[PDB]
Amino acid sequence: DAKDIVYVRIDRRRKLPATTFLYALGMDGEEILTTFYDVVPFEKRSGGW
DNA sequence: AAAAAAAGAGTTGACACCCGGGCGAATCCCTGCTATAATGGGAGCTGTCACGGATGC
Repeated sequence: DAKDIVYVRIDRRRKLPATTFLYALGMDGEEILTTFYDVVPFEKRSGGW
């Protein structure tokens, strides 16, 4: 989309966000984010950063 | 110089017949009635644009 939003449409139907189709499958919750973006650890407010 | 008849008309009975209207008979169309248990549906694009307009917050 022009707004940088992924839109999925099945059989040229009304456009809806791909997050709905992803949640329809087994992958739910933060599993869709853990598989797309990597996570980096950080300290729990130590000296400085 | 005269004077009556095959056609031309006109009918008068004498069949030949040809669809019409009935009498039949033979046969079509409608309608309903069947009693174990039946319980939500199958394609179709999706390889043209572009314009010109109609809804919505």
